Amino acid sequence: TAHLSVVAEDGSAVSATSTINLYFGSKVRSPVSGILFNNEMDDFSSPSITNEFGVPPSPANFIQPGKQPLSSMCPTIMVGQDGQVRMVVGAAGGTQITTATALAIIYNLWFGYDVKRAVEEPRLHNQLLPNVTTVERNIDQAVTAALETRHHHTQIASTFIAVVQAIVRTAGGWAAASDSRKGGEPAGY
Amino acid sequence: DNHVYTRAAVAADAKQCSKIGRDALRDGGSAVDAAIAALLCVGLMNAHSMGIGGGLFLTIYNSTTRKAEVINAREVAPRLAFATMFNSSEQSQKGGLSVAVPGEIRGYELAHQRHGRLPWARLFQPSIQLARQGFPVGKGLAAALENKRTVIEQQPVLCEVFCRDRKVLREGERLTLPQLADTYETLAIEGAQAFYNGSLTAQIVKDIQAAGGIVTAEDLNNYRAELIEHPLNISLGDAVLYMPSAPLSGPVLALILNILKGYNFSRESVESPEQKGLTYHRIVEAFRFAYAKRTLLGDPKFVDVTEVVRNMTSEFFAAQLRAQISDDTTHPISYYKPEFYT
Ligand SMILES: N[C@@H](CCC(=O)N[C@@H](CS)C(=O)NCC(=O)O)C(=O)O
Ligand SMILES: *[C@@H]1O[C@H](CO)[C@@H](O)[C@H](O)[C@H]1NC(C)=O
Ligand SMILES: *[C@@H]1O[C@H](CO)[C@@H](O)[C@H](O)[C@H]1NC(C)=O
Ligand SMILES: *[C@@H]1O[C@H](CO)[C@@H](O)[C@H](O)[C@H]1NC(C)=O
Ligand SMILES: *[C@@H]1O[C@H](CO)[C@@H](O)[C@H](O)[C@H]1NC(C)=O
Ligand SMILES: *[C@@H]1O[C@H](CO)[C@@H](O)[C@H](O)[C@H]1NC(C)=O
Ligand SMILES: [Cl-]
Ligand SMILES: [Cl-]
Ligand code: NA
Repeated sequence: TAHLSVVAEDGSAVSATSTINLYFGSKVRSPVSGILFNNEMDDFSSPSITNEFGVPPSPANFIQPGKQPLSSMCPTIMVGQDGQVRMVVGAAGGTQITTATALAIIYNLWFGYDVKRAVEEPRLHNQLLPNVTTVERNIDQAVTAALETRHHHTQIASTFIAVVQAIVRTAGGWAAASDSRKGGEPAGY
Repeated sequence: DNHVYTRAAVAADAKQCSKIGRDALRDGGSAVDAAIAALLCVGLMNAHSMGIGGGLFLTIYNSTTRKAEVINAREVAPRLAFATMFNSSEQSQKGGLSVAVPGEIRGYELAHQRHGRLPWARLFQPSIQLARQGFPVGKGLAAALENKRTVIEQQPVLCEVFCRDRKVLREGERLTLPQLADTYETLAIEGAQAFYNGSLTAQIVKDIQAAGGIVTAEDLNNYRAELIEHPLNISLGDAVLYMPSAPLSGPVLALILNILKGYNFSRESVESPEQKGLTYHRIVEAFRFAYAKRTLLGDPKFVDVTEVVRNMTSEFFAAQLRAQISDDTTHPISYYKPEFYT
């Protein structure tokens, strides 16, 4: 998955998330066309396959011909009361996309971090099942402590949690950020 | 740079693609032309992540009309798919059977039809160049390539472009994608129809089926991107937040934020470790409540979710969940009432 955020000069905006699902999708590349085919069928629930210990399949997300599988993606545009775009944001990274998108919004809108900080700030994730709070490596360890004394079982993400691209309206114009976890860089004029 | 811009900005996960989006804006493209141009590039530089073999959603805000819309161009199960088609994760993750009908190009086409200012061919031009000339493998792709080194090195058709001397490319090494370059060129000149019902179609089907898949020409002919004129929204102070509904996770995001907005977080919420710890605990508990309800979501054309989604976007429902958040403890799974049926 990859997320992209765009604000044009007239103030129109696009938040776009796109995916072939797993790294290199199905692993089927066409020798003639070069197209790498998605494995999006894997986002459906299956009655046979048990993903997580003790976790039943979700019948609402079973395969039917013509049906679209559930997705964690959530490309988002926040618009001010005056009709001007305030934030263009989204994420890549499995079930962590939604929580990471939540985090970036929380970080900017409520904690008051600038867009770059909001993107670079450590993240955490819990999805109920499995029953564990995953924190990034450089998280404030007072947060870790506060979670563990409250009986959360935490564990450290071996890589990183999600990838966020974002744009925010400021006094100066549009502040933009690409996540250093993947190595993107913004551009504009 | 610091990345504050006076007039316009593009934030992508590869520098070269942000630049390609920016140039498109500079040449008179709308936000959509830029998005499409940048996406085409990302499909090359972050080939592991996305591209024309996959699917997408666009959330689009028009400043003239002051209306927001969503374009659903996510893959769909082929006409011959069925509930019990897979018996292992292996089967649903590798090979042609795991492939859903790609919606990417139809999605670009609908977005361009509605909002495009540049010619269709112009959106492909810099990516065609890039794919022929080549580019250094970036941080993200390099790490993906390493993560999948085994599977890639033993698949000749993947090694063809993703290896140097039979070993995955490393960061900094040059990747060229000459076949895709031709495919992109065909798309630029023949249009979207070349993929779905045109010169690429039979070969797409042949590649998928030869790998054990069941996508047919009919599947491609019938794919439609979808315009959603009324996306999900929530109110957040003086702002509205537009995001996609099911089958995407807008409803989950809405629930998380509606739960947390009742706490009135601000700068003070992270000022001392006492506040900061409580704040992050509350955040995780909101994740947990939101993910409990997620298990009832599915494609709304096949499953009735209108009630579930209504609950997930309701502030009162959120307040009911917020009140069950304990400040001093997390809870067992059953406490959040995850549901697997109705
Ligand atoms: N298909 C899933 C998303 C799949 C996904 O995000 N996969 C991973 C790779 S396993 C990814 O892009 N992770 C973030 C990254 O490392 O770029 C959805 O629509 O919810
Ligand atoms: C899995 O099992 C079902 C039921 O026996 C069968 O119809 C299907 O073809 C099998 N799928 C695979 C990929 O082996
Ligand atoms: C906004 O709406 C106008 C008029 O309805 C339409 O022609 C145009 O494509 C849209 N503009 C942008 C920048 O998307
Ligand atoms: C939010 O969505 C609902 C249904 O369309 C409606 O109350 C309203 O039109 C939307 N709000 C905005 C600001 O578009
Ligand atoms: C929606 O929420 C109400 C309580 O606020 C509950 O009684 C009802 O069962 C919910 N509907 C569904 C489909 O979960
Ligand atoms: C889940 O985790 C919490 C602490 O991490 C704990 O209260 C509970 O016993 C665990 N197990 C279940 C089944 O909820
Ligand atoms: Cl990304
Ligand atoms: Cl290629
Ligand atoms: Na930045």
